[PDB]
Amino acid sequence: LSRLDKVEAEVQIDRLITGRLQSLQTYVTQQLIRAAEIRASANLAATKM
Amino acid sequence: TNVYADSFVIRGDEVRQIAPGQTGKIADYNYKLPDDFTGCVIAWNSNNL
Repeated sequence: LSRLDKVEAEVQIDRLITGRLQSLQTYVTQQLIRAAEIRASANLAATKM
Repeated sequence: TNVYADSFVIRGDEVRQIAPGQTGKIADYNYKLPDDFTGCVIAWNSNNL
């Protein structure tokens, strides 16, 4: 944003937005799967209690 | 919904400045088009007139 004029900057910024959004989708997807694993251990621990 | 016809005379070397995201004496200080411009630019040599 300091180095490029707006209509060129938007092309570079949208690459970062694409890749950073893809990074959050990767994180949240894998955390949702990990949460399901922890849920199973929690249901087991509750049953053993 | 509406149409606006704008007309003016400039140097042949300045015609290249009449586009979205352009810069220069004409684009900067005479006639600036928006980044999301939806119109058409038409120009012809008038050295005869």
